[PDB]
Amino acid sequence: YFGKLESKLSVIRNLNDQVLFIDQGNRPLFEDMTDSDSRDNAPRTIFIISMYKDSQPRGMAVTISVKSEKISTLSSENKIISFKEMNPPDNIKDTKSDIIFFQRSVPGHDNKMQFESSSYEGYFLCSEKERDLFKLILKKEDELGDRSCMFTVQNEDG
Repeated sequence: YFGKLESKLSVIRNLNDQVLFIDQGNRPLFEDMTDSDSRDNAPRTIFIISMYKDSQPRGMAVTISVKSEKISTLSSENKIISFKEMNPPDNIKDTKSDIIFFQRSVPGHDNKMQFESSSYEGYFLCSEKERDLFKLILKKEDELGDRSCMFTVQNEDG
């Protein structure tokens, strides 16, 4: 079971220092910081990362949420990325949750972070180039070390 401990406003960057944002179609994408749309994208680059106490410690249990009038929360339900129309909850009774990810440092690189789905073991948040877009996806990572599934997390107050 999980209990919410604290929340922080955060900026998430991929392996190429592109910044995670939510586009108008509610899709999580990565922008170059010289992107001509970076002015309009700015409010949608701020994420609420909530950290949870976990009765079965497996990594740092977090939810990733966005505020746009209402708060929505990243979900790995059905092994795809989506947003649930929910605030991060105070408590979660089960040991796995489609909105809980395990955040862990990369070996030898304490600043680089990976996010594993707590509901689908072996599935990680990753950045993937798809045509001209860079998308946040959920990907089954057999072997770790893929830098495309490594991020840095910057606190808005830090």
